[PDB]
Amino acid sequence: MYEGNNMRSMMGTSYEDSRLNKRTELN
Amino acid sequence: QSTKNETALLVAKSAKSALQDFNHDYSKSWTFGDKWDNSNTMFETFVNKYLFPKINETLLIDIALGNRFNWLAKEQDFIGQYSEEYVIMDTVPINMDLSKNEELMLKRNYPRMATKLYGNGIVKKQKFTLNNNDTRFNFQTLADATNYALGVYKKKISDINVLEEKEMRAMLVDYSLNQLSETNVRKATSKEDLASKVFEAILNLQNNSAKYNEVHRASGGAIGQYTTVSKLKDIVILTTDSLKSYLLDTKIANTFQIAGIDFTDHVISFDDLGGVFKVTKEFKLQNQDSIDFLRAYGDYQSQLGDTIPVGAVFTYDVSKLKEFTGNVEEIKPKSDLYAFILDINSIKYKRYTKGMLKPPFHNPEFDEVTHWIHYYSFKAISPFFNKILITDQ
Amino acid sequence: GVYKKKISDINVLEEKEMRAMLVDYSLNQLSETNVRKATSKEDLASKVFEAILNLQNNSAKYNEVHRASGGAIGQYTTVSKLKDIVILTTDSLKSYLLDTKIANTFQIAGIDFTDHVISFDDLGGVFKVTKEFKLQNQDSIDFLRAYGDYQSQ
Amino acid sequence: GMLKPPFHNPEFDEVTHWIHYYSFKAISPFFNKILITDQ
Amino acid sequence: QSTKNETALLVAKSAKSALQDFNHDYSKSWTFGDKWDNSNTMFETFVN
Amino acid sequence: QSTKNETALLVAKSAKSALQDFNHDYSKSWTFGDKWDNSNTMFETFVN
Amino acid sequence: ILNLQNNSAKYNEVHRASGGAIGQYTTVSKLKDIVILTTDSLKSYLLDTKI
Repeated sequence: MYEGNNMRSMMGTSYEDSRLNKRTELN
Repeated sequence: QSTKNETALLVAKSAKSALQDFNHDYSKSWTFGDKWDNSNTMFETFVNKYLFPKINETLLIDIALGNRFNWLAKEQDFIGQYSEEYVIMDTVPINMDLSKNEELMLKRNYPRMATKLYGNGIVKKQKFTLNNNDTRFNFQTLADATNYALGVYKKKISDINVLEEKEMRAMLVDYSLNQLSETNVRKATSKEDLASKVFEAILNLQNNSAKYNEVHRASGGAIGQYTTVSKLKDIVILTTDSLKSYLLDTKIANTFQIAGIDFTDHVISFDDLGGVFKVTKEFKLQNQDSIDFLRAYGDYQSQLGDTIPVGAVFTYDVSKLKEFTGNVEEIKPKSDLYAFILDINSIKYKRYTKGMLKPPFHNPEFDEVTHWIHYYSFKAISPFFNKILITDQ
Repeated sequence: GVYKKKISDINVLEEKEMRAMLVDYSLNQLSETNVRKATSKEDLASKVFEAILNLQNNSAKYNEVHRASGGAIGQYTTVSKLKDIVILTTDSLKSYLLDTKIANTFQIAGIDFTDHVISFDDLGGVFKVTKEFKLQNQDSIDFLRAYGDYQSQ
Repeated sequence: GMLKPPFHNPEFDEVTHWIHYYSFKAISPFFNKILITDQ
Repeated sequence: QSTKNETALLVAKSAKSALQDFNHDYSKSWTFGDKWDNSNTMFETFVN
Repeated sequence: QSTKNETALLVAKSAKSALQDFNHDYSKSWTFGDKWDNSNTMFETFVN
Repeated sequence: ILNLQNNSAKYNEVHRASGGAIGQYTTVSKLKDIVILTTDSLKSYLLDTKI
């Protein structure tokens, strides 16, 4: 809830989950 | 044999190779050039017998391997680790009578809630290293090099599908052999008898019956009943190919196929069930031949002295190595007249493919980048749906 | 979900109740003029497939109008379409009736014969009372409480 | 009207909903019936 | 002292925990779950 | 069996349960809090 | 026929490719690219079955 400087470097964005782009091939 | 050929001696001269310039910290710098003759050997044309042989095409054969159970895969947020599920137990409607204690209107009636608690899945990974200087020696165009770099990546996507399909068809056989109650297990005698039992056991679903689910091995479903129905759009037979070629070869499959369900696509079959192995005794790794055998299939992380816990799976053929014999059994059905009819909603299967391209580590010493592919997959099987196993055991 | 389960077990109750009615009727109340007797399973299959076709005919032979109130003398002729004929049998026998060439030629360019054959695992999970008894034991009360019957003491 | 309005019971704060329905099951003698048994 | 409660035995069986699925290079890949009880624990509700 | 586990003894302690606060007309009012450890049992993660 | 459409490394001759002696290679095949090559005396018997 509390942000401060929330969107910091790579891990603070890695929990703010990233890029469902590649999924598995059949469906 | 032995060849005293002027060109074959030039071919077999390994001190001139490109590999000599990359397995030594000091090497040859300038090329003098070579006399190449195509006379009285292979690569010989009728005109211009002194040119180097040239490639018409190079063809990356990339087969898109598919997971047949991919349409079952829900997607979660990969948060927490315990998934649970619950139903509401049956309370049959009762007749009313107008001559009662009439303060039973004050009395309570709670629902009854059979549950079951599931653990976590596992995170799986694989990597591939692509360099930038020595793999350029064998493509002759940039387009073929980019198609190579893309075909390696799509093969790393395809073997995830192979892994998950083989993993789930190992789950569905391990379940029916070991964990499933012997109330859902019907016993056949011959192949035509088993065919008639499969075709009557499909029709034993679509019925409001509390006989075919394993709700008695849920957490709170020991007393009372729980009634399940199943449509035909979510019934799946899991059997072998030698028996799918006999179930489909009957008139009942023709009358199912005509003006109705596609019975060819509800029968999920494999060659014979199980290429996946289990660990029964917690062993360790001692030999270098077994390490190289594991390196051949891409398992790079295991070294000597690593222990393997009881219940670990392998998904390829391992049981031929000296220290795996006896410690490792196979998920294979006994007496291969075998058919396991389930409701397809019983497979509790969900993944997390959000962010499965982690950003590359460059390694600019050798200029060989590496891409990793991480994914979380949860495979389970729920007790609140109709399951029937038809074996000869 | 508790409420929709209370809606769903009404459907389970009514379906099991009506398939008990249709078996109690044929075993006890139905006249032995409508009752054909088979010997084996292929013989019974041929009798079922000729008895479907014994309907759609203007015949006074197959109704129990003789046990109506005023239909003892005279005749009453009934026809039936195939859109309102239903076979009630078991699953072990539906897996044998559908597995014949006659089911294929019914299914091709015609009625859905899979959906006219209403079948169950084996007919009857419903029980009847023959002697008017009472309830004496607490284990039977708790067994009735497990299935939601709260009012009986 | 098979949702009769609930009784609250605010002593334990546990409401109760009842579901009443009337169902008539019969079977008419004026239609073609055939029973094929081994008895 | 010890405890003969079966769900306490379930908690004590740490072999099925997720920790064993990361210390080792191979593991199980499917879970059958378990019948979780709340009775005679510190985890009871009245109803469910 | 029998388990001499620090967490399983806390789990099997039924006098601390929520059911004790609803099957008695007088009951415990304020919670002190509990030490919960996931070590050498189930529910054990590699981190935290 | 049904032994194809399966992710299996058993049915290709990748072991007689140049570098495929060790390791495995998994192939699938759709039914839109499976072809049986046989005789007419045996096609008149394969087609004459309920399958």
